[PDB]
Amino acid sequence: ASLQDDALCPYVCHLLYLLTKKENVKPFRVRKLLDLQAKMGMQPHLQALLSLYKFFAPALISVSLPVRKKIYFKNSENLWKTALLAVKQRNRGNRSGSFPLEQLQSFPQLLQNIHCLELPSQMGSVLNNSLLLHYINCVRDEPVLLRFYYWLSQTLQEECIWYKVNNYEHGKEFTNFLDTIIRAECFLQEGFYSCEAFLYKSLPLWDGLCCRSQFLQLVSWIPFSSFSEVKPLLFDHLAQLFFTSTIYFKCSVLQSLKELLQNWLLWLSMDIHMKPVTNSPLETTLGGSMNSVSKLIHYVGWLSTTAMRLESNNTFLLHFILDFYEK
Amino acid sequence: MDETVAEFIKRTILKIPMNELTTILKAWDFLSENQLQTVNFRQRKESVVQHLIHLCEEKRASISDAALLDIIYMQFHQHQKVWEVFQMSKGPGEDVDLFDMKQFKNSFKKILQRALKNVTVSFRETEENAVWIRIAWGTQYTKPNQYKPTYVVYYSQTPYAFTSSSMLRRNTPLLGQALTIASKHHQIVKMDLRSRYLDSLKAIVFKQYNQTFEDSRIIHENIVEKERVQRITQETFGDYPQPQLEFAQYKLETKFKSGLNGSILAEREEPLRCLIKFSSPHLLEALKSLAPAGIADAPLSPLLTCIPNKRMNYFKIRDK
Amino acid sequence: LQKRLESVRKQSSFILTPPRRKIPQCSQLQEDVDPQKVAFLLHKQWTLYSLTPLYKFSYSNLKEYSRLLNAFIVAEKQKGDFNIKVIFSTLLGMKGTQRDPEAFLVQIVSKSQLEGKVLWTGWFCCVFGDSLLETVSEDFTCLPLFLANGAESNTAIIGTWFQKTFDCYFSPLAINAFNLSWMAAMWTACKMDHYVATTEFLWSVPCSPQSLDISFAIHPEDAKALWDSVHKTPGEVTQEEVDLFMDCLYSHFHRHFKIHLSATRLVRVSTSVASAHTDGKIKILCHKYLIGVLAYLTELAIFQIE
Amino acid sequence: DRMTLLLRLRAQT
Amino acid sequence: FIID
Amino acid sequence: MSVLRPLDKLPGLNTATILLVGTEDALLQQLADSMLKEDCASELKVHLAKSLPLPSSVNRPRIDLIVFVVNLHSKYSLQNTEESLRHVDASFFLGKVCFLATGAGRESHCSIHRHTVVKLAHTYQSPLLYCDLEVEGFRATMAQRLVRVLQICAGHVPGVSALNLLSLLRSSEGPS
Repeated sequence: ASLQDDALCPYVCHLLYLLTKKENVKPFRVRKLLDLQAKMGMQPHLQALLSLYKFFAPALISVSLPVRKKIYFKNSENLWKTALLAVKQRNRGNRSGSFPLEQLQSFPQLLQNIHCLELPSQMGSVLNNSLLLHYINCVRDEPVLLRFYYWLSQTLQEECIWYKVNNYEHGKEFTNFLDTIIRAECFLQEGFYSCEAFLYKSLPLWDGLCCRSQFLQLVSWIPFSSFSEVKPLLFDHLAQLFFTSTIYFKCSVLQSLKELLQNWLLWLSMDIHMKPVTNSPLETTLGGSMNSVSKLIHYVGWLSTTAMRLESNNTFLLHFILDFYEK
Repeated sequence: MDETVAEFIKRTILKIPMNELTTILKAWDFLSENQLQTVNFRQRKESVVQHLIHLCEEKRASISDAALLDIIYMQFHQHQKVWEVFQMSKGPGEDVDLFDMKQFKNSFKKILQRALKNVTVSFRETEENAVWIRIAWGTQYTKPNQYKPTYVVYYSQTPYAFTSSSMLRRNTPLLGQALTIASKHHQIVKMDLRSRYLDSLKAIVFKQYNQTFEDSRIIHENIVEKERVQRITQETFGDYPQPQLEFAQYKLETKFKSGLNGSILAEREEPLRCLIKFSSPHLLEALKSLAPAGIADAPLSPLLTCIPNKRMNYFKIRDK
Repeated sequence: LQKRLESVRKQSSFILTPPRRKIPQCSQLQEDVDPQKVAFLLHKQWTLYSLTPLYKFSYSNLKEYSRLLNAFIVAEKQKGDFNIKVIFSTLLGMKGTQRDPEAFLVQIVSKSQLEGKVLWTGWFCCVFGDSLLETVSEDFTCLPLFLANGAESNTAIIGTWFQKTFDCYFSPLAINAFNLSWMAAMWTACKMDHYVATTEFLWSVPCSPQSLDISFAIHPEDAKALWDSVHKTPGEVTQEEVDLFMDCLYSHFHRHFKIHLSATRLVRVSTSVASAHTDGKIKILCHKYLIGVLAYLTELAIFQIE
Repeated sequence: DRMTLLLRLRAQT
Repeated sequence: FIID
Repeated sequence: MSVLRPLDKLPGLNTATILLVGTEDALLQQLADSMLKEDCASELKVHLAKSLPLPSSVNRPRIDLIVFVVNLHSKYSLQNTEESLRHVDASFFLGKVCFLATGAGRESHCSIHRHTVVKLAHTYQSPLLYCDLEVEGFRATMAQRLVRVLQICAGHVPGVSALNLLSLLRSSEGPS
């Protein structure tokens, strides 16, 4: 109520900034400060007071504010400049609702509230936060996975390499974006449905270079499917590049397939344990998974004994064939 | 001082940029040089409109002085208007012609003040004796068409003229025959050739600018093909500089006949009407690169090579 | 989810277009179709975009969404008085398949400071887009195709709002030069007994440092007598009918100028029905064959998503 | 080293 | 190829 | 006559060749210049061709590899290739004919279908590869890829023949 004096008006509103709580934000105090905005215009002590009111209660104000970079007040540690201007200067005139995502600052704030977590405004911020990567590990909801499919399939299609005008700076950001994907697929231990759909359309369109190491780790964390579906889409287009590129590519295929033999056999080792539901015996399903992986190793074993004839007994390929049979 | 002719003075200040503003006012040579350095050219452009309108008031400019500035603005900026060509014919029984510039400026003035009552006529003489003519068309009542002028380029001895396209098409037989009587000719023929560059249209017609002379591991098997597809373009076009033409409309009423299909239009007697336009800059050296590219045949068609020769681009093609 | 799996394997294989297609029928305007609304949609310049299907979209929450959009696009002009107001208008009777969701209109109509002048027009639709309907859930609303009329700066500030509310993303649409020849052959397969425009083609030569354009005009009564000598099996437009129709147009150009236009790139097809361009520019000039062209644009809009 | 040339041309032949 |  | 066969005369002593068939003259020249950068143990002799049938030359060696560089942005590169594979022998198709479809990186301005060159390769039993030769980084991956096909077709490795290259480059869809 000291805002009726116009000469004290930056001096009152700095005291109003430091003493505001959730119960102090009142809708008639919204109404008077919108009337003071209409009479005497834009002032930086009144716009910063409404910026805290949008920081505390956004539902009570119908007038949206800009979010521009302003210091808003006296700040940035100028206490010696305050004391030099203190002599003679400017002294003459149970809850079933939801929890907000921006209030998660660190690790134990999500440990206390996991049963009430809302949905964000975009799916691109799931890859930014590692605390949101813990939410994907234990939620098997259907529209939270389909909207993540609808975003990242459009991300890999428009912002790819050969759809651009050959910029090296955007290819560095595409290399930095693929480093986020290969740490998210390893933290989840299943590959995304966007990522194996992109490799269905890029393996006819790939030549063997231009961030080879980020593309051969993208094929390394694909989940398990049938053997007859993989071989026209992956293993035909892999074998067109395997026997024809250099031997550093020939070693990097078998380093990718030995990590593909890690994560496929890791899922099949515990799929027997977590399924008591079907009363039928699982020997047809394990027998249907028997010839899917025995024709996997005999295809890469056909890749190993044919590429030995290509280079005519080099030991540098022979170290990484026997590392594949260590798995 | 009339307001409507003073609006045209402040319009042409707004239509010139500030980098070539010193080029126009030194060739306009009506103001003295002490007043050009008095007006600061480094200030705001609306102050240049306010400072030059006091200089036009105290020196008492007229409708011929403001139209003298319009010729110099369109001389250095010839890109905004197209140029159609007129062809005058010499009559029989004539061996030499009598031309005089004082006999040309009064006979062209009296032929336009007689037909219409409001025709603004302004002249300017340039290098190698070329007369540059502005015509402002007024119909019966109003002061004439100041925003949309009409330009006639005439080189004082040629029977060829470069006239711009007016937006009033009904005065175009009136403008053509008025140049015919004052230059001692008897027939005007509108020849169909137009472009946006006046310096290239005087190069393709007058033909004085066109010619200025006085490992065995990458081996081809196409020895008979490689220098065959470029030997036609060197004996016709060559690596010589060429004039610029950017438009050619090809009106085809031709038929369809080929030895591959025996059931596709085998009974048609009606003509297949077509119109083919080319919209690309520097077309004469753009079509010479298709023949070493392999996407065109080395016997090139003579319709694309007779364009500096036959001196038009509007062609009408008949074929069975 | 299992029908989401079966739609990938048609896209992962090389086959995605049938070689024998159907001639489009005469779409008669019904009594439920508004005649005064479809005249506003004609003779306009449009820019196409493809969009993922929306989330929590209701037909009764348009009054709240009109007030949030009017409070945001004024604020995006202030970060960089405005008497503008958006109108969410719903259209009826355009659908031919009953499982399609309802299309609607988004305008920006300026207020009366003295009908206002329309500055921007957005249009969400799904015409014969049945292949993406069983790949989504029943909570999702499937409107893949989007058409915009106006500036691109007004498109990006309203397209920011669909990213932060409905969890979606706009992508630019592009039509290949192979697919311009099929829609030119569909426009010459039409039936007409009225006033017609001229069939306009334009090719661009890729083997030049500069641009080289050829304007090419065909009379449509001459195009109809050229079509039925090629078209010998009625009811179907086959693979060999279109490729022999483009070859006799190239052989008509070959005997005059000796320039092969089959190495060039077709970029603009403008007939009596509509005009097309490869970056998503369209000008629909007919109301009888309206939904036949727009079902073909949703035939391409699902293919850029999948 | 001509013996590698003889063995390589012998295997090629 | 004549031009009329 | 004007016919082509891969086996009429002698190859030579450590000397192979490649018949670059295409319509573009500036695009296949940069592919021909980039194969000489990657060194090998064999003498390379790059032949450039416009369209089959070739003129009757008598100074031609034995041909080990014919590649058909078609353009996906051009129908003129496809219609000349359809006239090119009429005058060929069936012994070319035992692992000695490779295909190159240029323009695969630009899926906005393409002028022929992707399924057409698959169906052209399925009925003729030829491998099909996609590359964009407008990028100098992509062209050196392509110029590496033409050498290791040419090491198989000239017989420079033991045990791998020309029809062993056809069995490794097979393409068939899944029968399930």
